Amino acid sequence: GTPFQKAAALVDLAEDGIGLPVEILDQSSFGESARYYFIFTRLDLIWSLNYFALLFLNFFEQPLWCEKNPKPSCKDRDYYYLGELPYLTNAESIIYEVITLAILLVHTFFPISYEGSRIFWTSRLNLVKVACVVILFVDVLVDFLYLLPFRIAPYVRVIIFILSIRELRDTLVLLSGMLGTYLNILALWMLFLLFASWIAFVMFEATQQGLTVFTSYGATLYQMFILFTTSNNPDVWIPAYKSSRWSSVFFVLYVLIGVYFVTNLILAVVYDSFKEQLAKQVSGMDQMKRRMLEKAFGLIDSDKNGEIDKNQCIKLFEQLTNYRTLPKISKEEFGLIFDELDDTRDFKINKDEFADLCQAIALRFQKPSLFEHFPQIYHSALSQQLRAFVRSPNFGYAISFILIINFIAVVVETTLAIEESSAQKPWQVAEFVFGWIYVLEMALKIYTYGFENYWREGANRFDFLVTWVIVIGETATFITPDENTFFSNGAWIRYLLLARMLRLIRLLMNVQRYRAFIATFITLIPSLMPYLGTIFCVLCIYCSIGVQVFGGLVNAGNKKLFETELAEDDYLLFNFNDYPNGMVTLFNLLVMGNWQVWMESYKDLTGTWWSITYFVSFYVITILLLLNLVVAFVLEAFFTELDLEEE
Amino acid sequence: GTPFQKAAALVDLAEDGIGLPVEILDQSSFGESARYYFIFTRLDLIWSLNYFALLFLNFFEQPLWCEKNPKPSCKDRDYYYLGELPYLTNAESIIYEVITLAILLVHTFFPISYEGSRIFWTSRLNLVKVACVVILFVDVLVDFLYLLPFRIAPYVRVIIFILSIRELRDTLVLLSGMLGTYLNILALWMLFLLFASWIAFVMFEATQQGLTVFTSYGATLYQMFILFTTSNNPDVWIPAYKSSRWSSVFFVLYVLIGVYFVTNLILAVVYDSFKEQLAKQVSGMDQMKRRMLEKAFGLIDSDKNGEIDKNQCIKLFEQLTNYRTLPKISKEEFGLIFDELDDTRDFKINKDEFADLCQAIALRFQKPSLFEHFPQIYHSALSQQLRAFVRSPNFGYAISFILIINFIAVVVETTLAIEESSAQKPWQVAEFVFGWIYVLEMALKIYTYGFENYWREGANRFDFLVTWVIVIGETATFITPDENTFFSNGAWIRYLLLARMLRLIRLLMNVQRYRAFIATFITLIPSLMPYLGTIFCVLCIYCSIGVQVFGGLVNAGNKKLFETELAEDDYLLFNFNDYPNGMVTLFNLLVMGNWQVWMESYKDLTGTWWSITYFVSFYVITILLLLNLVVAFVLEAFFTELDLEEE
Ligand SMILES: [Ca+2]
Ligand SMILES: [Ca+2]
Ligand SMILES: [Ca+2]
Ligand SMILES: [Ca+2]
Ligand SMILES: [Ca+2]
Ligand SMILES: [Ca+2]
Repeated sequence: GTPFQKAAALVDLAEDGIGLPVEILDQSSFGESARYYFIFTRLDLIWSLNYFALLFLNFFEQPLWCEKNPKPSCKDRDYYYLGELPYLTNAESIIYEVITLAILLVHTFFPISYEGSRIFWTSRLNLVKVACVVILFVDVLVDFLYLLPFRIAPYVRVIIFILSIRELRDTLVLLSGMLGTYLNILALWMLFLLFASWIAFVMFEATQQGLTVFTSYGATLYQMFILFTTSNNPDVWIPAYKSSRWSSVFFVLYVLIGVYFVTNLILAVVYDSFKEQLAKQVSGMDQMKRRMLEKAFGLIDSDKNGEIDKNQCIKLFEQLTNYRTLPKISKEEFGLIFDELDDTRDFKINKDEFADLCQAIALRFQKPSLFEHFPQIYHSALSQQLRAFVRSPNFGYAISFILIINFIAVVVETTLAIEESSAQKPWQVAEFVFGWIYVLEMALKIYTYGFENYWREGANRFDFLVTWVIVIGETATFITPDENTFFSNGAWIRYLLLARMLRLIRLLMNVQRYRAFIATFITLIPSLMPYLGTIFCVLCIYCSIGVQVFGGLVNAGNKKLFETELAEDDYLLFNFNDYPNGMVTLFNLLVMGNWQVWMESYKDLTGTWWSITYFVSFYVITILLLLNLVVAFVLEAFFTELDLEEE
Repeated sequence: GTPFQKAAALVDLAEDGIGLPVEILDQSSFGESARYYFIFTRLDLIWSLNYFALLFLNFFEQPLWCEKNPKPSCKDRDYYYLGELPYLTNAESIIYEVITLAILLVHTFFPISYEGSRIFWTSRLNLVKVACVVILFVDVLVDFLYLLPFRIAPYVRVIIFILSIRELRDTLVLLSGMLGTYLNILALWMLFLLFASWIAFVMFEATQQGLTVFTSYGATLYQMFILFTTSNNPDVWIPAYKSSRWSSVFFVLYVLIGVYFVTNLILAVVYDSFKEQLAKQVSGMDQMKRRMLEKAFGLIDSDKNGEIDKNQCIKLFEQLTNYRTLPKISKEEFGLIFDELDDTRDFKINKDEFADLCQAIALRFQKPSLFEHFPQIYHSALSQQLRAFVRSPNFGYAISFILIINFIAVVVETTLAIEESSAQKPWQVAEFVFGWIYVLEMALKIYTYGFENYWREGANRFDFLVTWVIVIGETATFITPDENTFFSNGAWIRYLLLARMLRLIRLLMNVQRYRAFIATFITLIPSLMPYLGTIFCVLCIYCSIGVQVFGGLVNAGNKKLFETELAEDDYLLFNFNDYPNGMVTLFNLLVMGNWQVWMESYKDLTGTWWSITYFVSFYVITILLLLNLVVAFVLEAFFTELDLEEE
C-alpha cells in the first residue's frame, strides 16, 4: 500500500463525494481495488450513453392502450391524432431492453469488485440501485413471458436515470428539505382561495353570475382557482359585470391581491427556503472536503515534520494523474501548481496551506508556436506588416466591415425567396466567396497566434467548428451544379440560409453593453442544467401517468370530445395519446397559456372530477415550485452580475 | 425677526422640501409671511379635496363623440354598451368646473403673498402650475363661449393632479432618470424580436404556417411579439405543428428563451436603474436636510458657544409646535425629546448632535387611567379577579373559542341561504348576542387598559371602529322586525354577512407565521402608494386618449364589429366608449389575460395599422416598466423581511 496512491484516492474523494470507500485505503489488497476502479472509470462514457438510452426509450414505446384491441388499429396515425415518431415492435423493444438491461446490470453490480462484500450491501444508494435493477429485470421477464394491470418500467427507468447523476440526486435531497416550508405556504395560499370563494359564493347567491358560474361552493372554488392564474380573467365574471358594473371592484381587488401579493409571496418563500438548503449542503460538502484533504496530508508526511518538500509534493501529482475525474495536469504544470500552492513562500506546503489543492489544480490554464520552425519565412519584412495588421485594432474593424457587407448580401438574398433557382446561383457564388473569406480569416489568425495558443480558449474552439461546418456545406452546393437529391433540395437550401443568419449574430457582440448580457446568459445555462434536468424528469413522470390514465380518449370517433373546449380551440393535436404528444402538451401547461382548456376537456372525457387532481398537482409542483425556482435563479444571476460593474 | 421663528421654519424645511423660501427668513417683514403661510397650511384638507374632485371629473364627463349627433342619441345606454355612471349636464358641468377652477386659482396664486413677487415668478414648479391653470381657464372660457378639434382639459387636469403631490413628482423625476437605460434594454428586446421574426419568416416560407400566419415580415413580427407575451402560445403555431411535429422545437425554444431570459433581464435592469435613482434622490434629500438643520442650529446659537441649553431648546419646541406639517408634541414631550436627543449626556445638544432632530421628534409615542378616579370601585377583590383574568393568557383562548363558535354559527347560517326570512330570526338573534358580547369584550378591554392607553395604538382604533360599525347595523336590523325598505332588503343581509366574515378573519392572526406575512403586506401597502398613483394617472391619460381615438366604434349597429374577436368572446362591455368603460378595459390589458382580443378588434374597427401603437406603447410603458417596478418592490420587501427573521 503506497501512501501516495491513498493520498491520490483521498484527493479524488475530496474533489467530489464520488470515489473509493474510505475504509479500504489502509486495508490489505488495495491495488486490486484501484485497478478495478480505474477500469470502471474508463467506461463512464458508455455508462452515460446507456443511461440516456434507457431514459429515451419512453419516447419510442407503443402506448399501453394500443396493447388492447381498439375498434380501429392504432396504426391509423390520423384517427388518434398521433404522429411522427415510430413505435418499436416486440422484437426491437425486447432486444433494446435486453441490451440496455445487461449494460445497466454490469454497471450496478461492478462496484462490488473494488468495494468488498459487506461495504457494497450496507450503502443505501447501492441498495436502492439494486432494488430498481431487480424491479426492472422482473418487469422485463414478465413482459417476455406474456409475449397485467400496467407497465411499471417507465417510472422505474426514469428513477434509475435520476439517481445515476450526482446533480440530479442532490436536487431531490434539497427539495426534500423544502417540503416542510413549501407545504406551509400552500396552506396560506389555500386559505386565501377558500375564503375568497366563500365571499363570492354568498355575494352572488341569487344573481345572474351565481346561476351560471358560481352554482355551488365547489364550482366557485374551482373557478376562483383558475382566476388566480389570470387565465380566464374577463370571461369568468362577465355575467357579474353585465348585471352590475360595481361587481368588477370585487374581482379587480381579488386579481390584484392574488397576482402581486400572493403569487410573489410564494416565490419569495420558495427561493428563501431553497437558498437555506444550499448553505447546509455546501457547508457539509466543504467540511467533508477539508477533512479528506487533511487526511491525505497526514499520509504523505509520515515524518510529522509539518510540511511537504518539493519532490514529495511532485510525486503526488503523477499518482493522481491516472484518474480521469480530476483536471488534466501537464509535466511542466507540476512546478506551476507547487509555485502557486505556496502561500507562505518557503518552498514548502503547510497543513492548512495544503487544503487549497482542488481549487489550485484547475486554475492555471496558461502556456510556443509551431510556425516558428522556419525563421526565414515567419520573420520577413512583409510578414511583420501582416503581423502588425492582424493584431492592430483595425483588424476587427475590417472584419466588422466584411460582416456588414455579408449582412447586406444575406438580406437581399432572402428577399428573392419566391424566385426560381435560376437567379439563386449568382448569389450562391457571392456567398461561396464569403465562406472562404471567413476561413481565410480564421486561418490567418492561426498563423499569427499559433496553434496551441489558438486552441487554449474554449470560445474560439466553437468558432473553429462553426466556420468549418458552414464552408463545407457552402462549397458542396457549388461543386455540384447539376440536379441532386441532397444539394438542390428545398430543405437543404433553407438550412444553408439559416446558417448564414446565425453567422450574422456575431455583429451583436460588437456592442459591449449588449455583450455583457449575452455572456451572463451563456454562463448561466451550465449552472441551470441540474434544475432544468429535474423539470425534464418530472415531466417524464407526468407524461407516463397521463398516457396511462388519459390514454385514448381523444379520437376521431368520440362524441363527447367535439363538445369540449379542446375541439373548439383546435387543440386536438395536443393530447396524451402518445409520449411525444404528452411531452409537448405538458409544455403548453408549463407556460400557463390557455392551460384550463385541457383541464376542462379531460374532465368531460373521463366523466369524473378526480381527473383535475392531475392538473392541479402539476401546477402546484411544477409551476409554483420548480419553475419559480428557475425564475429566481435567473433574477439572482442578473442581480449579482449587474451590481458588479458599478462596484 | 425672532431667531426661533426662523429656526422653526428651517426645521419645517428640513422635514421635507416643502416650506417657506430660504432667502426670506432674514429678510425684513417676515411675520407677515409666516401668518399667510400658516393660513395657507390650515386649508390643506380643502386643497386636497379640490384636487381629488378635479381629478375625478373625468369619470362624470360626457364623451366627446356624444357631443356630435350620432344616429341614435347616446341616452340609449344599451346601444353603445355604456353603463351605470351619470353624465353631467351643461349647467352642472359648468358650475362644477367654475367651483374647482376658482379653488385651484386661489390655491395656485396664494403663495405669492408669502413669497414676495420675484421669488414666485422665478420658480419652475410655480411657472408650470400657472401655465396649467391658465390653459385650464382658457379651455373653460372657450367651452363656455361655444355653449374645436378636441378638449385638452382632461390631460391638463390630470397633470395638475400629478404635480400637486410631491410623491408623484418624485416618481416622475426618477422615471425620467431611468428612461435612458429603459430605452437601452428596449432596443435589445426589439433586436431579439426582429431576429426571431426574420428567422421564423424565412424558415416557414412556403409551408402551411407561412401561408396563413407568417404571410409577411410585418405580420410575422406582430405575431412573434404577441407570442412573446404568451397570450396565443398554442394558437399561433398550430399550422406548423400540424404539418411537422419537429417545428414545435423552434417555438418551444423561442418561448422559453424569450419569456425567462428576456423578461427577467428587463425586470432586473429596471429594478437596478430605479434603485440607483432612489440612491441619488435620497442622498440629495438627506444632504439638503442636514444643511437646513445646520443652518437652524447656527441661527439658534448667536453666542457661538457651540451647544444649546435646555430652556432655549424648549423655546424652539413651542415655537415649532405651531406648524401642522410637523409631528404633534405635548408639554412633557418637550422634556422627553430633550432627554432623548442628548447623546453625549451633558445636559446640552451639540452641533452635529442636533442634526438628529427630525428623526427624534416622531419616535417617542409613549405615555394614567381615567378609571382611577374612584379607588373604592376599581380596587376590589372581584375587580382584581377580573383584572387578572383579562390580562391572563387564557383571555385570548376564551376569545378564540367564542370566535370559533361564531364561525360555526356563521357557516350554518350561510348554509341556509336559500330558505325564506321566517327561520332567519333565530340566527339573527344569535348574531345579535355575538355582537353584544364582542362589544362587551371591547368595553372590558377599555376598562382594564384605560382610555388613552387603549387609543394609543392604531389597530386598536380600527378594531373599535369596525366593532361599532357592525354592532350598530346588527342592532338596527334587530330593533325593526316589521317590514322595512332598509333592513329587510337582500343587500342589507348580504352586507351583514360580509361584515361578519371579516370578523371571522380575525382568527387568522392566531398563526404567528401567517400573521408576520399579513403584517408585512399591511406595512407594504402605504409605501407602494406613490407608484400605484402614478400607474393610476397613466391609466387615466390612456383612458382619455382611448376615448378620444376609439370613441364610438363599438355599437349595436356596427357591421364589422360582429366579425371581430371582441364580439365572439363576448367582451363587448369592455370598450372605450366611456371613461368608466375604458378604465376597466385598461385593467384587463393590465393583467395581460386575453389582451390581444382588444388589440385585434380595434385594428379592424379603425381600419388602420397605426391603432396598434396605442396598445404596444401601453404594454411597454405600463407592463414592462411600472408593473415590473411594483413586482420588484414586493419581492424586495418580502426578501428583506424574510432574511430579517432568520437573522
Ligand atoms: Ca471523485
Ligand atoms: Ca515531510
Ligand atoms: Ca509553507
Ligand atoms: Ca415642510
Ligand atoms: Ca448656545
Ligand atoms: Ca452635547
